[PDB]
Amino acid sequence: PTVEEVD
Amino acid sequence: EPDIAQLKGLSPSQRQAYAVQLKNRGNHFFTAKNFNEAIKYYQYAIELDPNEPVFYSNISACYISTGDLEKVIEFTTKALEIKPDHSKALLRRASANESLGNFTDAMFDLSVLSPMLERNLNKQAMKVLNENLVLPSNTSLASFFGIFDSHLEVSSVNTSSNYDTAYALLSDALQRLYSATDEGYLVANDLLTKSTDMYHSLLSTVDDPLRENAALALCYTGIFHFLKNNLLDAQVLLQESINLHPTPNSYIFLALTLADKENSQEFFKFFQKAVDLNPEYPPTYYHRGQMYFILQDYKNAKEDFQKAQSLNPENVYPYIQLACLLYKQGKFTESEAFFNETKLKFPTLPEVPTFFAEILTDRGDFDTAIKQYDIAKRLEEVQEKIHVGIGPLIGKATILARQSSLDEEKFNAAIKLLTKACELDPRSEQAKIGLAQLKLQMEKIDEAIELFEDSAILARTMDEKLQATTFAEAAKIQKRLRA
Ligand SMILES: [Cl-]
Ligand SMILES: [Cl-]
Ligand SMILES: [Cl-]
Ligand SMILES: [Cl-]
Ligand SMILES: [Cl-]
Ligand SMILES: [Cl-]
Ligand SMILES: [Cl-]
Ligand SMILES: [Cl-]
Ligand SMILES: [Cl-]
Ligand SMILES: [Cl-]
Ligand SMILES: [Cl-]
Ligand code: NA
Ligand code: NA
Ligand code: NA
Repeated sequence: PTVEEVD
Repeated sequence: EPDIAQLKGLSPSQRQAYAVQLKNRGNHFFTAKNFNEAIKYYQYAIELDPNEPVFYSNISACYISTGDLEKVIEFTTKALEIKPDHSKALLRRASANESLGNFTDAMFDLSVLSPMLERNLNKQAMKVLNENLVLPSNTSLASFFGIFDSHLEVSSVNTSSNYDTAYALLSDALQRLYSATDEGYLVANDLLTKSTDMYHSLLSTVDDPLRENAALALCYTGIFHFLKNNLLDAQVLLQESINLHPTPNSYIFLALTLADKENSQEFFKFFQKAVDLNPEYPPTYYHRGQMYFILQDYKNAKEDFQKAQSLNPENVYPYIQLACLLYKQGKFTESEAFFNETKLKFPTLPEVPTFFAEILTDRGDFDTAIKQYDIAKRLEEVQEKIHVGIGPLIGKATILARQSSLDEEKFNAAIKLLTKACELDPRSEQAKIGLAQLKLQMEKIDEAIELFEDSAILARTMDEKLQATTFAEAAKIQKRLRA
């Protein structure tokens, strides 16, 4: 959802 | 561990099925802070569906976490080749570019994505200012030199030395200075620097007329440095001038050179020394009063300005400050009455309607202010010397540009006034920046950038130099987005 997270 | 040779030979849904599996395994490792395993599985998934931007985006998150900035750029760029609007890939690529100090690229991606932009803009401004690292406007110089008695200043050169071969050049310099003309200041600056160099050579047999002459060249070359914002240079020569022949100008000038918003005591101390050297010198009181004025000490400002006024009643400037004090005290009628009595005594002087125009503007009486600006400009035109310069053009343009909120005459009127002002006084930062902002509002980005850039060269302080460059760097980014 934000940048420090993968998808 | 996946046999990616075999997986490739599977049906299209099955290969899809495996990329999904393998991506999630990578996500597991990323979360376990095992970034080399993460990257390895994402590259596996890429072999099975090269079309999915999330694999590239996930891999760049890994490299954000290891510090490999070049790799972040490559992988976010791969994500963005597929899908130019992928938000995380734009956010991550901007971040790596800020880290590489590629601030314009950072700003571009952050703009496309749609405080961070601020930060890169500010870092870009300082970068260009540092890579990049001139006398003030004729308007400012005529204003500075306005209080001085020019005949007294020019006659202050001693003709009686038996060795002084610089004094005729110095007298030329002073004569040019007090001519209050464009050529006059340019020639003055040249001749003063040359005079100082000759005096330094001469000083190193000598007599007391040469020494006083030398103190005079150093004093005025000193103040030219201050005016150009070379503060150490100014202090050096003014101290030298003091060593040779203390004078009230040297102290006044060194006080200004050393002015200190934190603590005023040294300033007043210099001014006492200047007073003792000549209690009857009007610029001493006028300058000290300007400081009390700046410090809002209105009682003391008034007494100093009355004193300068009584010692030289033919200078308009003490009258003006006295009228301005009544207005800052909240007595507008008394101020206006003092201006009118001052205009009666100096009916040819554009100084009076110019400063009164500024008070009218401050009260929000804009139409009267413009009328006063129109008068001052006509009065300025008829004089043989510079008095107020392009101040009435800028005064009137600022009001018209503001009032036009779009009022398309008013706006065009302001443009032509500022263009005129930039032509008549090319070294004016204020006229350029003022024009630059209007050019930018007209979407004249190329013209605006050049204006901001010249203004940065012309600005005195770091802070002003950096404000100008910031405006220019912002505009270059807007130009790139539109490109
Ligand atoms: Cl791209
Ligand atoms: Cl970027
Ligand atoms: Cl860049
Ligand atoms: Cl002489
Ligand atoms: Cl001049
Ligand atoms: Cl100079
Ligand atoms: Cl002496
Ligand atoms: Cl204050
Ligand atoms: Cl006066
Ligand atoms: Cl007048
Ligand atoms: Cl830029
Ligand atoms: Na440099
Ligand atoms: Na003139
Ligand atoms: Na100016």
